Amino acid sequence: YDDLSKQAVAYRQISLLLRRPPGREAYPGDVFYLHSRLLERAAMLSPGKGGGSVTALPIVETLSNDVTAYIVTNVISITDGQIYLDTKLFTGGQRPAVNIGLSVSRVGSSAQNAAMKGVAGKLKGILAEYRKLAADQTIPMIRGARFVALFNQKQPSYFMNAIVSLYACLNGYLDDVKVQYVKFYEYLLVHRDLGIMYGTAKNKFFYMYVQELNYLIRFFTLNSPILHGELEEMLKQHTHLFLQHYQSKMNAIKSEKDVKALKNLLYSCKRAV
Amino acid sequence: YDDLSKQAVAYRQISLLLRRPPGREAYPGDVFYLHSRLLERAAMLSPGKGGGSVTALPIVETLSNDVTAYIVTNVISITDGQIYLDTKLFTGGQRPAVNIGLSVSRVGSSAQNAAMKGVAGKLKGILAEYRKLAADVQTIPMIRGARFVALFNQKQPSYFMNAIVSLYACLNGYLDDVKVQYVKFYEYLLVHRDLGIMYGTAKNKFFYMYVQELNYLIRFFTLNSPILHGELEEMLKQHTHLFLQHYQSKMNAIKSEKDVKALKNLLYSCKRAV
Amino acid sequence: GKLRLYKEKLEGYNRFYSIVKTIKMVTLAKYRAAQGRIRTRDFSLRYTELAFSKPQAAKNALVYIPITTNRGSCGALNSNIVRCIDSVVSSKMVLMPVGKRGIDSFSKLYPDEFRYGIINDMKESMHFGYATFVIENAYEVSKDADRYQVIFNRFVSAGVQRNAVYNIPSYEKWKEDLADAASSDNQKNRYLFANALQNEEEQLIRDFFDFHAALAVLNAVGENELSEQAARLVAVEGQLTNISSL
Amino acid sequence: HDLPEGFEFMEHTLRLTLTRQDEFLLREEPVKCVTVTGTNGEYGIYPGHAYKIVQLNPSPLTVEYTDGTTKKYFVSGGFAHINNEGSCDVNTVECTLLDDLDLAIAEKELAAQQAALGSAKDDKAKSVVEIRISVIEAVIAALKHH
Amino acid sequence: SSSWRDHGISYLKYLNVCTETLHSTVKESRRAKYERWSKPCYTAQRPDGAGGQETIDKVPIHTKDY
Amino acid sequence: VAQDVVQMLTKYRELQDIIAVLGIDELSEEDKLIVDRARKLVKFLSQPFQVAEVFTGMTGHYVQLDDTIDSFSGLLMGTYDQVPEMAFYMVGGINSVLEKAKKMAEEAAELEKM
Amino acid sequence: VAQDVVQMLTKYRELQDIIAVLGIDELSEEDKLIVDRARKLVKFLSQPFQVAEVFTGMTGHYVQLDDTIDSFSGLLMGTYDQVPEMAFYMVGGINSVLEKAKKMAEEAAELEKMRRARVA
Amino acid sequence: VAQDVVQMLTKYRELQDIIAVLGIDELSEEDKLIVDRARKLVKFLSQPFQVAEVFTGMTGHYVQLDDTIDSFSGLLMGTYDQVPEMAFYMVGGINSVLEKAKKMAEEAAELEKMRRAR
Repeated sequence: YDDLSKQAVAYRQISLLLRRPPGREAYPGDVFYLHSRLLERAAMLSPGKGGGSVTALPIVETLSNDVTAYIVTNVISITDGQIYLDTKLFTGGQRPAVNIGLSVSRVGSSAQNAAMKGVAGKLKGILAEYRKLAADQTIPMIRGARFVALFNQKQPSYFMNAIVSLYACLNGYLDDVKVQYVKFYEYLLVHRDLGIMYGTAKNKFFYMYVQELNYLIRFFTLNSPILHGELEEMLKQHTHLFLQHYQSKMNAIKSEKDVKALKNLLYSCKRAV
Repeated sequence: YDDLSKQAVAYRQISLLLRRPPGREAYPGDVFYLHSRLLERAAMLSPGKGGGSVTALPIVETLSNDVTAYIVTNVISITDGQIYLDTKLFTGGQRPAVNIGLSVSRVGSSAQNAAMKGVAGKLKGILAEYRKLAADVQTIPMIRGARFVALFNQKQPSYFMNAIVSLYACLNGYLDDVKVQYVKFYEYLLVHRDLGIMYGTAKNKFFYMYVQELNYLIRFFTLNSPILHGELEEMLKQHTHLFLQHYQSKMNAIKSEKDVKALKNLLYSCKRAV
Repeated sequence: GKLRLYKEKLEGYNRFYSIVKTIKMVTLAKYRAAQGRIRTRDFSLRYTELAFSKPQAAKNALVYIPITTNRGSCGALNSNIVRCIDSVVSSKMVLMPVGKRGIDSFSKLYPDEFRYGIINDMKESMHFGYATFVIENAYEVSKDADRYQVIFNRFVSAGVQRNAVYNIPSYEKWKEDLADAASSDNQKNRYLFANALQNEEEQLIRDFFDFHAALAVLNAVGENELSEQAARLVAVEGQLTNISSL
Repeated sequence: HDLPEGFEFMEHTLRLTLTRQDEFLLREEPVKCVTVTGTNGEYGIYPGHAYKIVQLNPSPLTVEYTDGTTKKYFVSGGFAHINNEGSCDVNTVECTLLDDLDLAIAEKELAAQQAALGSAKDDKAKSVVEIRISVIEAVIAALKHH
Repeated sequence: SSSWRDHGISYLKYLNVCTETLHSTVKESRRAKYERWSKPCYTAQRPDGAGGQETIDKVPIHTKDY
Repeated sequence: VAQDVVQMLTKYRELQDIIAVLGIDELSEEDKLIVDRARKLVKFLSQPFQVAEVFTGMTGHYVQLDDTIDSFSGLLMGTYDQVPEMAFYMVGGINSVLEKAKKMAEEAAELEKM
Repeated sequence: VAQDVVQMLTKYRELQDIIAVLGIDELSEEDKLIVDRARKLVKFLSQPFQVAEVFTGMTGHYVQLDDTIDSFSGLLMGTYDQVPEMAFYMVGGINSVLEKAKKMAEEAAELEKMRRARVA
Repeated sequence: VAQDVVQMLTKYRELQDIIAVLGIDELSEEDKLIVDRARKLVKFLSQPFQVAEVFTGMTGHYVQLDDTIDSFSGLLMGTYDQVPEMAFYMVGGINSVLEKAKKMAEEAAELEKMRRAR
């Protein structure tokens, strides 16, 4: 629903024009009831009635980051948490500008995939310590900063391409890699592949070009005897070759028309995950 | 009246339900008049009509220390000053949590007893200098001022004799050598017990703390008076010297488990009984 | 909602003013103690000038001893000394700053040249012992050198903190300049000074060097302390006016 | 453009300038004589045309003004810088007035440090204690009689 | 035993021992004023690891360590 | 014991405004020790709930009334000053604090050796 | 280039609240260089309009899209760090900035020579 | 005259902040004389009220407009520099100031003669 703010204004017009008594911010008494009966019809049915679902993504516009408005506060109290988009994070660089501290999912853990639950449980511990230590370099400080660089993206990522690039940062494959070159590291992981490029490949099944592994990962997870050893090869080959062959250029290139060429390369890497 | 805030809400319900035009915070026009005619009936009558009285203690709840609310601001403008109770002082330790800077009595001096007026006139000068110097090296005002703050903590109300003597001690500086944490233990041993009579250096002819009937003699003559001045200053000199020598000597000693805890539980119970 | 938060914002600034006013008033007491000096001063380092006063203007280790503040909020003072270090910076260079800000700032900006730094908690006054501790650490791990420069903050006026320096050449280079001054019409200001000094024995000439070097440092740190409290007075009273305008 | 050195802001019968740490006790005060002690005995400084540097031991000064009055000090160390013109600058580290020192506390402190000499750490640390006694003996001596 | 010069210890350390002795002989009434021009209250150090200063320990600081 | 937790936390909120303005090093010797205890009091007040195993990712803790009073009493005394701060975060009683502190000592010993 | 101007100005508004509380000298070494550039970005965003010749008292400036992108790009790189701040205030593209900076250098040279004339 | 009182009191509040920081001796020669006059201006602005005889314990003073302007004018000129400060405190008009200053001179002469003996 894009968006419930403009629905409420339309309902207020109807109510006021028909002489319904207005209350807070000139809205009628039942403007809460308007959004409540809408959003409650969205649900997850039982096994006894098919097990179908209607997931709801209501959008609600706030004026200058003011959550205390009547229509905004109503919809927050109905929904199962929110995804808050901060204006300062948008202009700052982070896109999508998801304020993780303000945002929340009330049924998060049970909703996730078995593979996604493995990596994400640790990320809450790392970003909690990173945010605290940023206010007041540890391993959490290094790895925490790379997650923030990885969260920037224009178009949506495929489940395989996302979880592997997060798993790399979790176990600490992007520690020696600098913060500005994380998107170039992630691009070369997904579309290209360095093991098959140079020479030192020799993986029997696990590669990134094979998109069909997506559904095997969802079943077994990355932390599992089937895929763990094969995955950690792929990442070891990718890091060592990226640090040796690709990251060596950045110590070199300190001239006009090469620093600009480095920028235009890295800026385009933010878009494609 | 506990409390006028909930009375106003009840009167607002009545007024709104009967279509009386509402104004500020939805209250009717005459919500000031409601509390005004109530509180003005409380008064001190003349000698010509018995000289009787009705003293009023209206309570008014504030929301997050906001005095700018309509019902709170109305009652302040009617009453003869207030006793402000701060939330930070309550949680901080001071109970009752009386914010002396915010609080005020518009007819204070004339209302007090002759004895209580003597000690209290000085306390305003000491606490004024203590509060200023606390914001901005210990002076005499800084020492004696801090002891008053420790003395003001109490659960149940103090008797007039037991209060004024413990304040008079702090005024003339009998609790200067006594530390701040042991003021309630010093005050407890003054009121209920007595160290001079506790086999030795007593020899007072009349003035003791066990004799509660002296209360009304103090109210007549005051402490600063030729009848009681010399006799009182003996009682306090005996109490301080013996407390510092025999009772406060333990604090240099007690640095062990099951004695430090025993000292705490003793001192915490002394906050309750004045 | 808005009535409560704007009050709590205002209550925040009230606590801010009170705490910053405590720094203001405490530094006045230190400034009153510190100004017990301006009436004296200067005449103590009369013959220190004849030893070390260079006219103007890198082969074997140039030591630098910049005298910085402990805690910040002094203003254009630590930044002023950083500009002097950034302006000179030769190939042969080594830094031994004095103050917690110097330790923190020079360690990150110059990891190659920075050896270590000295800290004084400002509990007692700036004394000879502190100045000897500076001079003796200036050649300990840093060892011998061509000269030991001492960048510091001169205090001429309450508003004007001047940025000044003392140059201490090494004893081998110093004795050669002294010998020139003793037996030539060149120098002139120290013709009979060098003759009177060189007539005395060799330990006396070496102890004269050590003494006036520590005395030159003693002035620098004490002058910096006076500049420190004055500049902080202007910055803190500037902070108060910023808090009051908010 | 370049840094002005620290000496640029300082400006400038006998007339001495007796200082301590970084502050004068006397500033170019007219005087008949002053009597230091160090290295080559007690060379009394008088009006002259000599120019001479004199290192100081732990010893007293005695500032005798032209009129007759006397003001005695006690020094820890430093130098005495005599000029061609009738003036010197006695730059000390510490220059206490011979009055601020105590006879009873000094003799008590002598007895204390002699005990430390016997049970010293080593021959390096024991020499430092002898410096401390060498001052105390000179402190007590300057008080008594002279 | 005797020679402070021959067991290391520069002229400047001797002066500090001489002043600190001269301050310890000051009268009871006015010793606080003189002790603040001598009493050691400084150290030399550098930051290493993460907010953990080393403390160098080379120039003695205190009188008895000379 | 309960009043001392409320008293200490009230002092801590006043000290928190001073550290923001001046600094952590500017505080007194006794006040620094109050901050170390008060920081641990705020952390020890947290508790992993048994219904919230999905959220916290850790098993729940039913803390007994006798355990609650004794553990907080000892923290106010200063018996657990040498115990680290993050040991107190998201645990039950004192046995779970000392258990987590043992795990922190062992893992810190391994990472230091490597 | 346009995003970097928006990013830099977002950092600058956060730093502007710190300078008001603490002070200009309290900021870090890298953050001071961001302020010097960001202050120039705010000044360079100003422009004398051709209709507003009566108000500004200066001729207008039509700034080309290629000029706008290149001049702002170089300012973010730090190619114009040595260029003074008031050169960027109320001008068009980079040629007018360097023209005003030349006029500022010449007028500052003349006023300095006036105070250098007297000696002793 | 009225503007000069307001001007002098404005300078005095600025000088009061300097004395707290630096000291009374640190001020200039002319600024010391401004403080002596400004301190007297603050004291001379006080007045014992006729209704408040019970409170003050002294008789009231109706000060005429011509008296008010002339007395304050002379104080700004510096005609009453040798007059002591506490003479100006709680009086009305220049005749009462000089009357109290005469009483202060006589009582100070007596107390000084007592200590020039014991």
